[PDB]
Amino acid sequence: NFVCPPGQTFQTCASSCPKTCETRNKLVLCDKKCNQRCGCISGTVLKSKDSSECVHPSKC
Repeated sequence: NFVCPPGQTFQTCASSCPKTCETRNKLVLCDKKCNQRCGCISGTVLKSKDSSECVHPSKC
């Protein structure tokens, strides 16, 4: 099995280079690689450098 934390969803293509309020540029965890793990909602960003809940750029 494989489950995220709150604010993040499973994605087939999502590198271990997570997006946060710092980035906000990608509408996926990251894009330089396709890792089949979890990753923020498509529109959010992992609050901080390594939080556990993804917020939108509009909130950030």
